[PDB]
Formats: sequence, C-alpha cells, structure tokens
Amino acid sequence: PDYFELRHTVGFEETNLVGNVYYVNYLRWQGRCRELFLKERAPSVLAEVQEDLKLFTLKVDCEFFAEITAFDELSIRMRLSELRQTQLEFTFDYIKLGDDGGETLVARGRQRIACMRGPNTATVPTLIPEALAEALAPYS
Amino acid sequence: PDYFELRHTVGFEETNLVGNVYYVNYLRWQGRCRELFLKERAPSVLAEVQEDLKLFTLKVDCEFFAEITAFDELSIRMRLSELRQTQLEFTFDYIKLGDDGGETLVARGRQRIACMRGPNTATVPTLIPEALAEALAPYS
Amino acid sequence: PDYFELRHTVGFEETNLVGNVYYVNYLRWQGRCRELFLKERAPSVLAEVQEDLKLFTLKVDCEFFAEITAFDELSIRMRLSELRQTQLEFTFDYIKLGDDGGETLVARGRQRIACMRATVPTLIPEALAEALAPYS
Amino acid sequence: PDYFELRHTVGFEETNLVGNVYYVNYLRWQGRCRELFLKERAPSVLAEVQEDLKLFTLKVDCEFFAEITAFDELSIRMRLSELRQTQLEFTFDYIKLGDDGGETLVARGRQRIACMRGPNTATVPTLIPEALAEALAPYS
Repeated sequence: PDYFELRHTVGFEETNLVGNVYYVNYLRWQGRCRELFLKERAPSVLAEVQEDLKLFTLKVDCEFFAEITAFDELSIRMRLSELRQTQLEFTFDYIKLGDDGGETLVARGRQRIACMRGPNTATVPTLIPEALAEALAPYS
Repeated sequence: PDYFELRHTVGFEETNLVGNVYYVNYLRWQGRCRELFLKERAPSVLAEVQEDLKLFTLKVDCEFFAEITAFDELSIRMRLSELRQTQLEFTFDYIKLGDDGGETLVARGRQRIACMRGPNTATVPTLIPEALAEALAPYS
Repeated sequence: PDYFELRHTVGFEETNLVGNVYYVNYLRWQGRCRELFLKERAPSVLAEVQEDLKLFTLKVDCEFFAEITAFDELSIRMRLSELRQTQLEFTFDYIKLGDDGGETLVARGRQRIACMRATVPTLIPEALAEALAPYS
Repeated sequence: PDYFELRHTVGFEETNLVGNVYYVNYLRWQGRCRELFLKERAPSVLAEVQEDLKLFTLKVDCEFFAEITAFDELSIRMRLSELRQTQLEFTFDYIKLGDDGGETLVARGRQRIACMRGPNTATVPTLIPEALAEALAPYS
C-alpha cells in the first residue's frame, strides 16, 4: 500500500479511568512503528545509530479525532510526508479496524526528524543515509 | 510567576543507549505537570472528573532545540497561552537549569484541552469550571 | 512446545544510560505475553473480564541472571506453574536467542493471579482452564 | 523517620478502565523512589555506575493486598531489610493515606541489588560504595 503498517490491539492497561486511551500511548505507538520500519526496511540505519549517526527528533505531534477503548483493533499507518536534504517528516494515520470492515481515522500525527553526525557534544548535519532514502520510496 | 513549575531531574532510566532522552518522556513529564497543577491549585476539578466532567486532549505537540542526558536539572514551566469559554491551551517550557544559574530552553510543548460533560455517546461541552479558571489567573 | 511464546526484540529506547534494560520493561513484556495468550487461546475471557470479571494480580516477581542490550532477540516462554480453583500462577522464561541459534536463560519471573468478579472470589473460567491444558 | 518516603498521588492516567492500578506502575514508583534516594543521599553512586561500577538488580518483586484508584494519596516507604558486604535488599511499603489520618498497607515490594565492577563479561563482586553505606545510616 501507500503506507507502512503496524497492527496493534489496544491493551487493557493502555486505557485511563474513563475507558479512553492515554494520549502518550499514541506516541509510544509511533516509535514502535518507526523502529519496526528500520528493522524490516533499513537495518543498515539501525547499526549506524549505534555508532555516530544520530536521528534528532525536531518535532512530534498528534491530533485526536475519536475516542478509542480496550481491545479495539488499530492499524497505525506510517507515510513519508516530507523528504529534504538532511531532514524528513513522517505521518501516522491511526485507523480503527471495525468488525464490519470499516476504516475510520481516530487520530493523526507527524514526526520531524533530522540527521546529524559526530560526537554528541560537537555535532554536524549529514545527508539522509542512502538505505533509508531508498526504503522510503513507496511510502511517500 | 508567569508559570506553574514542575521540578524534575532526568532519570538514569529515562536516558537511552547513546545518552539521548526519548521524546515520549517529555510528554510524560508534561502530563505530570498537568495533574500537579490541578491537585494543588484546583483540587475541586479532580472530584468532577470522577463524575460527569471529561478532559479531552484535542492535540499535543513538542519541539526540541537541544539534547539532554541523565541527571540534568529541568524546570518544566507551564503557562496558559490560550483561554476560551470551553477550551484552553497549555504551553510547556522545558528549561535546563544550569549549576551556575543559566537557563537554556531545551524544548517546548503545547496541549489543547476541551471541557466535556455527558455520557459516552452524547458528550456536550461545558464552561471552564470556575475554580479551574480562577487558578489560571496568575498564569495568564 | 510446552510453553506460550512471545517474540520480542529489545528496543533502542528500552535500554538505559549504560546500555542495559530497565527492569520495569521485563514485566512490561510479561503483560504483553499474558494479553497475547488470552487473545488467541481464550478470547472468551477478555469478553468476560471487561464488565464483571477481574483478574487481580496478587504477586509479580522477576529474577535476573544475565544482562541484555538493544536489538537482542528474546523468546519469552510462558507456562502454567500452579493451578487452583480460584488462583493460578504463570512462569515466564526470558531466553536470549544467540546469533547462531544458541539459547540463554537471561531472566525468569512469576505472576500470581486471583480470579474475582465490589468483587467476588470466583471460579477460574472453564475456557481459561482448557486453554491452559497444553501449557500445564 | 526510619524509612525514605516518596509521596505520590495516583494519576488519572495510571488507572485503567476498571478502576485498578497496573502492577507495572507500582514498580516504576519504587524504582523512582530508589532513584530519588540515590539522587539525594548518595549522588556519588550515580557517577560511578557510568564507569565500571554496576548496580545489578538480582531480584525484584511486589505483593498486592488491596485495590487503589485515581487520586489516592500514597506514601511509599523505603527501608533496608538486609545489607551484606556486596549485596543489599530494599523493602518498599505502599501506604495509603486516608483523609481522617488513617494508614493502610496497600502493597509491599522488595529489590535485591548486587554491586559489581568491570565490563559485562569480567564482572566481579565489589564492596558497597562508602557514599552509599553512609547514606543508609538512618536506616539501622
């Protein structure tokens, strides 16, 4: 499809007092989708982050359209929004998989990431790694 | 004076493998500061949450200007940026407190909230509770 | 396999400052293993536990033997250690899968749950017991 | 008094859809109480662990006797149950603070920590740091 998919059933312990989901959990789901992409599409990046490659998070946000609860089936879909020189922006479509087959959008979020180089103290900008740029081809 | 403050030292477990802090943690702290203000300044609101009053987070965001490591002293400053009759927006300044007295803005977050009442099906908005609006006066 | 398996790869953000895994994450993985088991093996329980039934955790624990870091492949095996009329105990084996195919007992934990349904000490749901028959 | 206290109000987002508290949340609290202790009473330990010193958690557990919900006032009390030459055991008593001054033992958890030195494969038991042994003095 146009997106990278992360299937996730809403945990019983991922809800609040009034049955709704803690807004932080949505963002945890973003990281779980972003990291899963790097494990299956660009493992080359993963090893570089353990070295001197640092994927700085510039901005992350999320808007909530509908309230979800426990045991609701979700399809967190990631799409490449912007592709720049040393930066890139993702987009996360939180969709609820209804039993009938409906696909409603319960939330949407995006994440701005910059690529840097060198030690944590003295850093420098760097191009988006080739493997990562190629893996983001059908997901724009 | 201009803000409500949450004191926080960056945890040893809140720091990852390379010395960076997961952005999710910023939003966890942002959530704590939102409840500390309530439980202190407007405790009456919390009694209403268990009843009919519902607090809907419409949108959250956070921008990052610099990286931090464990044992960094943070001053999470919460101030009211936007005030409406049914909604409000909280701004969160993440001030990295220096040992010499310096103050470096390391991050900034925003949180749009909507005051709701009623059942799970038919939610209706409500005027911002008197005590909640009262406690927001010196933080405008 | 006499156990229920949950495959998990240690997240880059699940590690701490010195490159080790926060112990809280270990029990975080226990919940996901218990949840996943209930989902596939006894879906009737989940439909029962949300309105009246309550699976109350009496005791959780976890002892650690070795240390693991990011991207370490883990095979979390769950099995029924003790079965009773109102209570049941799970046991979780934390096995680090070597790059060649070797296996290492990194950690091991237990969870003690009492069935309740403001609550009433109730029988273990028959559907839950039948799904546990292999993993006894 | 005879323990290290961490006051904590049960969060609205820490409680699930049935009114109970996730058992994982209990352990983050005692881990927070542990880190806050090392932060306040023995900061030297927090710097040595970044080198060759290791605070290896041998075993951790927690027993639950009651049910708590949102906005409950808790008093987490950390004591020293056992101290060896290289090992130590903490005991966490979760005390629910009532409005009428009543106190109730809600839960109890413990944690065994082994002090070791050197790289992961060359790990060897080491004596408790003098800063830590001095910090555990008012628990004798």
